Amino acid sequence: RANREKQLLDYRETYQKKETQREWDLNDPHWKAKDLPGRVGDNDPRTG
Amino acid sequence: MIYSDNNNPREDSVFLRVKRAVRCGGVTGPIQMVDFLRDFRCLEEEQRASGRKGVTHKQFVKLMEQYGTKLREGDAAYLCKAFDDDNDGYINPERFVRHFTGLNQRRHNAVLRAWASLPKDAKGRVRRNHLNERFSETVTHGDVWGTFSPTLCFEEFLAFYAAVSVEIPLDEKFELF
Amino acid sequence: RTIYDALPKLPGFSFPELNPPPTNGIPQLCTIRKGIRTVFD
Amino acid sequence: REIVCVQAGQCGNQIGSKFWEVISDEHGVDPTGTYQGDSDLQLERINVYFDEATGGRYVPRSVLIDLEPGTMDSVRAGPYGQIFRPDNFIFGQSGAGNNWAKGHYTEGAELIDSVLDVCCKEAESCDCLQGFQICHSLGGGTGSGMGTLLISKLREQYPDRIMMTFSIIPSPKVSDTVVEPYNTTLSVHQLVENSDESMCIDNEALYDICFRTLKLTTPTFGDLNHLVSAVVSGVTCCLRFPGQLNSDLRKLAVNLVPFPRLHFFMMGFAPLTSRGSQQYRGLSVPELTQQMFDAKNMMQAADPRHGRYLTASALFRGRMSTKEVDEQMLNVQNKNSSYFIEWIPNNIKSSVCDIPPKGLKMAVTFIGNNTCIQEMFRRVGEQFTLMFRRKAFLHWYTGEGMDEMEFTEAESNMNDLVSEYQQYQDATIE
Amino acid sequence: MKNSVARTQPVRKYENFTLENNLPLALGANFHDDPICRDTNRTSHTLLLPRNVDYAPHTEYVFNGGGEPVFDGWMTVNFD
Amino acid sequence: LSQPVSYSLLVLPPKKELRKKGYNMTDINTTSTRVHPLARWQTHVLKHGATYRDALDAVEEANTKHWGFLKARIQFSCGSFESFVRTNPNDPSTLKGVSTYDPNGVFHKETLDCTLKNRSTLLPRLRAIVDGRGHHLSGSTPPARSFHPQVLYKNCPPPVLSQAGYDFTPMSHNAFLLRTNDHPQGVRDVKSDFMKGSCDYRPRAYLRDEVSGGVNSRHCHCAEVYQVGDYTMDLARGAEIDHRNRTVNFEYTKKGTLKSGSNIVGKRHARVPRF
Amino acid sequence: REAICIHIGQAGCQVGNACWELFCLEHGIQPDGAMPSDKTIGVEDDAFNTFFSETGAGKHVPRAVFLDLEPTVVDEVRTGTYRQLFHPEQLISGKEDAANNYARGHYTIGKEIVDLCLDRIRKLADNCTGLQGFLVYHAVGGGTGSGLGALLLERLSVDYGKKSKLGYTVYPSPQVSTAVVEPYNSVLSTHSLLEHTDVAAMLDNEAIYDLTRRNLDIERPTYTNLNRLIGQVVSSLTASLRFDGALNVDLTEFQTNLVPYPRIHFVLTSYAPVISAEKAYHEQLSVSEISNAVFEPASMMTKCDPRHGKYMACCLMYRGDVVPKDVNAAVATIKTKRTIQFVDWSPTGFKCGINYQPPTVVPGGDLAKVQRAVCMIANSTAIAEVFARIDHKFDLMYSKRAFVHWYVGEGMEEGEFSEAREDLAALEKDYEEVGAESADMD
Amino acid sequence: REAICIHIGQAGCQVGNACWELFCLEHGIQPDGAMPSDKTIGVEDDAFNTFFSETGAGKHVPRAVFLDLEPTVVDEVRTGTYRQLFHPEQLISGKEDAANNYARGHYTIGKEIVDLCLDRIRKLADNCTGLQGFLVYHAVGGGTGSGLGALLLERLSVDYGKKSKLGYTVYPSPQVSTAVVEPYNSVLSTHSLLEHTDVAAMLDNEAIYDLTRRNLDIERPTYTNLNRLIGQVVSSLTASLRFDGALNVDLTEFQTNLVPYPRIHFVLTSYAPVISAEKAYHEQLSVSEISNAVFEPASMMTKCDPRHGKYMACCLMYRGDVVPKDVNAAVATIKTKRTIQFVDWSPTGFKCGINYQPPTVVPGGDLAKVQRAVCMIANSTAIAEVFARIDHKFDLMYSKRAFVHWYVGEGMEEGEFSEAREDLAALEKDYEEVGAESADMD
Ligand SMILES: Nc1nc2c(ncn2[C@@H]2O[C@H](COP(=O)(O)OP(=O)(O)OP(=O)(O)O)[C@@H](O)[C@H]2O)c(=O)[nH]1
Ligand SMILES: Nc1nc2c(ncn2[C@@H]2O[C@H](COP(=O)(O)OP(=O)(O)OP(=O)(O)O)[C@@H](O)[C@H]2O)c(=O)[nH]1
Ligand SMILES: Nc1nc2c(ncn2[C@@H]2O[C@H](COP(=O)(O)OP(=O)(O)O)[C@@H](O)[C@H]2O)c(=O)[nH]1
Ligand SMILES: [Mg+2]
Ligand SMILES: [Mg+2]
Ligand SMILES: [Zn+2]
Repeated sequence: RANREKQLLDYRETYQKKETQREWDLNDPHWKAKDLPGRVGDNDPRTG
Repeated sequence: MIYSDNNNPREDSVFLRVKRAVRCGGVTGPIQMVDFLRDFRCLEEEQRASGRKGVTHKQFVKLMEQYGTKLREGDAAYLCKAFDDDNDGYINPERFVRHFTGLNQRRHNAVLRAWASLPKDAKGRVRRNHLNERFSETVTHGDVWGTFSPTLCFEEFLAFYAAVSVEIPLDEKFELF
Repeated sequence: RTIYDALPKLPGFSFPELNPPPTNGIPQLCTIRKGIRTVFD
Repeated sequence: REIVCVQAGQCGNQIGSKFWEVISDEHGVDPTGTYQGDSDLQLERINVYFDEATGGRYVPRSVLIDLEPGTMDSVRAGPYGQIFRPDNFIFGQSGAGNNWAKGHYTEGAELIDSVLDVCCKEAESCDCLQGFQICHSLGGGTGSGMGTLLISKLREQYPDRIMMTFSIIPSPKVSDTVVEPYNTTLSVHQLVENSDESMCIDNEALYDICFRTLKLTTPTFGDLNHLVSAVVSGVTCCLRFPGQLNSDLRKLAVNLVPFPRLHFFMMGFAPLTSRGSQQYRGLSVPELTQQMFDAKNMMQAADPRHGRYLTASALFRGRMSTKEVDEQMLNVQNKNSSYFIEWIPNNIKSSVCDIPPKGLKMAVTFIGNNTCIQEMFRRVGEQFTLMFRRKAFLHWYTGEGMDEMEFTEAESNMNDLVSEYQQYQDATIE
Repeated sequence: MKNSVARTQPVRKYENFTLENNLPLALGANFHDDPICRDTNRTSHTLLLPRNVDYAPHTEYVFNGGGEPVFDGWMTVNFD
Repeated sequence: LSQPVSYSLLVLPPKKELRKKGYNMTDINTTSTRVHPLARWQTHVLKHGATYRDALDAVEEANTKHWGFLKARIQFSCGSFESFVRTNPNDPSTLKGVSTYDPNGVFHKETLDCTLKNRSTLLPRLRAIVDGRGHHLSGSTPPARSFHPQVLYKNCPPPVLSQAGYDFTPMSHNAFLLRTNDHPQGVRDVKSDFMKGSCDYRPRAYLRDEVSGGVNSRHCHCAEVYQVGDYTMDLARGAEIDHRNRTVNFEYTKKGTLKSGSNIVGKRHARVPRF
Repeated sequence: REAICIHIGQAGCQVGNACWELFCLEHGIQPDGAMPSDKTIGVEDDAFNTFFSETGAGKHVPRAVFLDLEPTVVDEVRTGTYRQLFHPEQLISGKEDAANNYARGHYTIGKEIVDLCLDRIRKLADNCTGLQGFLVYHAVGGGTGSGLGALLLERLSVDYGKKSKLGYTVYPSPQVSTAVVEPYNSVLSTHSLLEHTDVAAMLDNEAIYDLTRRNLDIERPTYTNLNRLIGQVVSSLTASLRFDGALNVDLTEFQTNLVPYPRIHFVLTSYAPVISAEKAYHEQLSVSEISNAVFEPASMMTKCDPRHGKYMACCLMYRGDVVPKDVNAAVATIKTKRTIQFVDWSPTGFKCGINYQPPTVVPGGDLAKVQRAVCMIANSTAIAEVFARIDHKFDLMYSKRAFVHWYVGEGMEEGEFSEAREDLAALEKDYEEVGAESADMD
Repeated sequence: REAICIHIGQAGCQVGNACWELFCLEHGIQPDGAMPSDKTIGVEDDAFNTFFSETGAGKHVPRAVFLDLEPTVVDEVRTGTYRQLFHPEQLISGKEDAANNYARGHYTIGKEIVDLCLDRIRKLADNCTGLQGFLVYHAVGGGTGSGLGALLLERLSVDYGKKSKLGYTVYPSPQVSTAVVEPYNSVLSTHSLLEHTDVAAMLDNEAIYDLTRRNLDIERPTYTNLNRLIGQVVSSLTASLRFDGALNVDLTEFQTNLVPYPRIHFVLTSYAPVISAEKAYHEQLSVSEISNAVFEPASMMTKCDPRHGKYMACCLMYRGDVVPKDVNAAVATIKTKRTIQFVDWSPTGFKCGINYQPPTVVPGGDLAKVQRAVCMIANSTAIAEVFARIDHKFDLMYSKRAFVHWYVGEGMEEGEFSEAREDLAALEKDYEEVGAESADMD
């Protein structure tokens, strides 16, 4: 029984990492650091 | 099932599918698993020789595809992040080896006892020719002799007998076997 | 045959997890069909 | 002298599986049905619980009934499940829902003819028929309704045999089902008329057995059902092995029941002891007798100190002298004389059987008839009156079709039973 | 207890015991109660913890003590 | 009420066989209750529609059927029976039965008064006081509605709500306040495992006004005195308890229903302040 | 053995997507409808049968219908990952929505689609041999969920008989809101739903958002998280049919234990080990701790406080490695508490169930992996506050006839407002009277 | 066996860091609570259980909550070295402080935060099987420590009832001072603490500064030194629960032996071998020397002189290599002294305890290593002088209502100042009356 729960802990530690979750792009800290402003310069392709 | 019961809590569904693919592909399945471990070791040795600290994600998924894993959308990145500890695009070898040859507590102790029974020499490593004649009439799974590269170490032993573990659904029967 | 089952059937001498079931499902070995009961194995 | 068993509902089928494991072990029957025993003494009375099939095989004289096959499919899939005759499984297509009226009136009457056909086929095959033995819970739905239906039909059809029941009854502290008082009251009303002798068990008492006496860290229902299978197989042991002072179910009934309504008994089994303690105490008849009367070892919540014993019976298994048995039963009656009804000169019957269960040097099973059982019925009647005044959940039962007069009759009859116990407790010679 | 299930009652030494050293239990000679003779002072709930056992079981228990001539005519006589 | 289910018969063997065995034809009449050594019991099953009348007719038919017959017994479904005997032996047409036995005669006779007392007590309580729709009858209306502050929290502290820890509408929290250490009458001391008994955690309001000086600060309003609606609740003024946290007094209505305790001490006549 | 799932409208289809994702992963059916390569006739493998049926070629297909009036969500299912799993006939879609009007769904648009739904359900029910109830997913706040859900439950109730109908229902949150007309639709839905459902389980998105903030560590949750929690609760309740256990519980047992009077069928639901992987390593998760968890109102998936009422019945489902003595000890400890109160006419307040299969873990999920869990559904008088708060908002709006011309134009008499409001007033009075102590009633 | 620790505000959390450092190092739990990769259990024995509980995987977690209204100190704990030891729920932090206002802590803000604290403490108390009291660390000079500590003790006293509550309290020093409004908060605290605490131990920083200058050799002490001394004292008092000994002392025995009348529960504390490493090798440290040391006022951790009053009861805890005959001879010699006086109604003035475990040595610490130590808590009438000086300073400020508008603005009636001042005046008269000789009253 003791080794059973130890292996369960191993599973939790290795497969359920925080960045693995599907909704990481919304709950990520530093999400405004990795993104770009609305317009960059005067030749920004994104500004249609 | 095997990844949902309390008896084997370390198992995961997608990694189970990967192991199923590498075992049932194609030389029987346990031989393929020993070969997979050997290729992983030689690849990491070559990378250490070059000057890079480990196998990357791209060649890892390339190796998986080479052994015939029909992956899906997002599972490759799932496994790459699962075995990346420092989060730097590299695969940890010890964690992958521990998970690849994983087994239950009872089965692991049975394998350890069996390994401790056989004699060794030099740096803890066995030879085929010394013991093939002694155990010829009692080894039903003759693939063990094919696993020998006439030498073999504990990691290949554990990988081989973890491969056959799926055929025996009872732990006691596995131990007696 | 083995030390795990070489004990008499008395209370306190049973160790259930030593013989864990490989599966937990319910088979359909007991059906009605159109009113004709089948206890097929 | 062969007994036919009936197992009804989830509790009954689960306890039955463990019972037939214990019996198959004692007679050395492999789960394939092949005899693998190690003494002729095992074979010469195998007929008592097994019927003889033609080749190398034995078949067990049991009828399995349930309203949904889930439990039956689990037991049939179990390690001993193959022994049971396929034709002996009787099932419907929808559950009892733990409701007495559904289990008794709608699916009960639908199945009961096929159950009676199987019971008659099994009974008329016997060369001489002993009583029936039934296991069921009283708090459930199909157990209570179909068990009491079948009991009533068998009492109409076999009034000269013995009717014996093992029954699970609601704990005083925690309920397993919300509607237990109705199902319990109606079932006890049916049983006190129909039954000859009935044993009652609280799961809470088995929990206290497990925690205090055996000190098990992680008990499972297999242990509780093993304790029950041990006592059930012990009461009949003298029927099926030689001994110095034979006994029989009818002789037990004749010595235990003073008046026909007073037929509810407590049970216990003695050589229960934790794995740590066995080094501290050798087996002997005084030790067995002391455990036998300790309320810690009794399988009901009521305690003997609030009532009096009318009668009791002890069945001993093992090689022992009659002098110690007789003198122990005398000493216990003399030392505790205030707890024994004084207008009966000797309350205890003893019986001795030579062959103990495997791996025990000696064993005894205890059956007791004590007036303290009236407090349990009083508690159930109180909870029934609390529910009925407010018509609690009543629309289910009334929607199936029952008249309320049934509820008032059953409550009144049970209340008269508690009063009758109270009057005989406080009776005097004058 | 609600701790890990792998714990077992510990092992204590209690050295300098007169009864183990071929000596009488004389007055004023109870050295095994001196705290300097113990190896630890940590109190452990032994009344709830189980004991440790190591053995090779028996694998089996005994309960019993161990323990053509057809006629087709042609009658022949032999005096053996 | 009950109906017959079977009739029992006691007969002697034929006259020639009785003479062959060697027993005397006469001297069968005696005042003792014992029977002849050669008399055998036999029983028969009546049909469903059988009554007392046709059962007695069958008994008379058996009486006139054959020689060697003086005993009869008619068994009912309630377990009782009555016997029929010949007033004059070896003479037909004098059959008359004077007996009536049931297994529950003395049993019911001896336990009579207690049974009537308990029956007179319990049966008035079983009368329904609620309509089948779950509604009270026209008589004995409750004095107040259920969800009122003093009715719902008569003997229980009201919840406290706060915004801490929540983003939307807040929710209250459970408390650790135990109940009185009361056990059912005649039940063994049951512990499935180690339970937290209520003998400890005895409230500090026990004997506060006697061994101590009582409340000496207004901080009792923070955790002990509550303003529920139009009344006041005090946790120190409830049902009396003993030194072991057990209820002392039990009260009943006219019809015999247990009445719960009340913590409501007083009514606050609140008025809006005006000039 | 079999149960049929009916998914209605937007919330019900998206929750259905999460449920069938979960049921596939728990049984092991691949997204292309295939058993894994290691399963054969070598061992007895039938547990799926409660939720799946197999074709003669051995493909699995699930016992469900998806109902919507707008195409977009079902077209997302048709174009998604599970395209090959579902039979195309099962995905039924209309042309245009019910525009938050109950009247439009019930009278104008659902009457056209309803006969196809009954024909599909009949075609499913003919391919069964032990159907034992319907599970229904819908929201009562929107037009098609309310109107077509009511109409379909009425038709099912006429065609079928003596069959249980269990609803999982998303009610309008007490201050979070999505549309102006929510009170009218919720009142008219609850009026139709009152007569034709056996037990109704209530969910509120505001409570599950609070639970995902409080228990999980998610700052910005979205509906997929909520739907995964709902899928876990439904899987826990239906696990008793599918796997071995000590005490099984058939769907008919819920109605017998939870409903004291035929109108009093609304129940609270909660789930214990809602916990993140990082918290899971700081704590043991024993039976008594999760049993204590299911009774806190912070664990509930509906925004109501049970301290403002009295419990009548509780049903506790344990799954995983649990021993009966611990279940008994836990329930006995709860009973001692003084802030938990039961009506005096319900002395035997508890029903128990014990199943051996622990909850399954989904690759992208946020719940930890745990060996045991407990789930609760309970009946309590506190629910009267939920109806009272909906009714106050209805009275406020109807006092000015704020929107009635829409409802009258799409085909409904104005009288139906007064009938429904009077029925809800009577339901409020039932909940007031039932909670009155018997000693005061004499 | 088990005890639960509650740490409130700044002093209580900072003293908690030193306490848990010591208890970890004394039992042997690693600062992160894990174990080496090859072991199956981190330690062989259960003795830790009084202060730690282990999960089934063997991680350790401690039985404590940390309560603060400002985040900064708890955020320091969250980012420090012991990050992995504590469960994150245990570390509770608000948004903004109680701003040195008792009224702000008690009425406005602590009233909001208190229910989370009670829920966490309940979750701890549910995971216990022989709880025998609460230990509380706080300062009465600041706003949140005073107001929330009082409010929480009141709620605890209602919910848990008879269970004992022992306080370690930092009172305002008699001439060192840190804030202007200290008298109001200390008076109102003492008013609440009188009804709702079983024993209260009082500490003053000025005494520990004097002790660290004379005995230790520290020119520039800081709060970490004082907190390590406090942690040592708490470890000495709780050692009787955790290790083998000749005469054990359960936490319930202190209240029975030390408190003669229900208001007379404030006790003085002192510790004997507070000594530096350079002095320790110049001197033997026998039992009689440290027993003589504990009665000198240079050893005390509160700035009061017991020669100006009378003792009612003394409790002497000895730990280490001590023999009972020497303890008896020492106590009889102490009893002989003429500057030590007992009230004539208390003839049997002493309680003794003797434990075998010597005090632990902390890697960064400043105390020497010693084989034995003794710790005393005692009840004496000299304590009346501390209250008289606080009350005089309160009277000086209150004569002009110098600051009252803050307290009235944060929610308190002006009447509460006058009420508390008469209660403390009555406590002064109680200490006058209890000290009157019986031979004088005839
Ligand atoms: N939990 C949960 N709630 C949802 C989901 N989708 C919508 N809701 C809620 O349900 C209500 C909206 O109901 P809808 O399902 O959009 O209404 P509808 O069934 O589409 O009705 P029509 O608009 O007429 O088509 C709002 O309270 C939403 O917050 C979902 O996927 N999960
Ligand atoms: N011995 C000791 N005293 C301290 C410590 N920290 C603060 N104090 C003293 O306690 C008093 C200040 O109380 P605080 O704890 O700062 O007050 P608070 O709990 O933060 O209350 P708020 O200011 O409203 O947040 C002063 O007398 C300080 O000298 C400490 O770590 N050790
Ligand atoms: N001792 C024991 N009690 C059981 C077992 N199975 C169920 N019970 C109890 O019996 C009651 C439930 O009755 P049940 O058998 O389900 O009634 P049914 O639905 O009519 O078959 C509850 O009190 C259960 O605790 C068992 O295997 N052993
Ligand atoms: Mg829509
Ligand atoms: Mg501060
Ligand atoms: Zn206060």
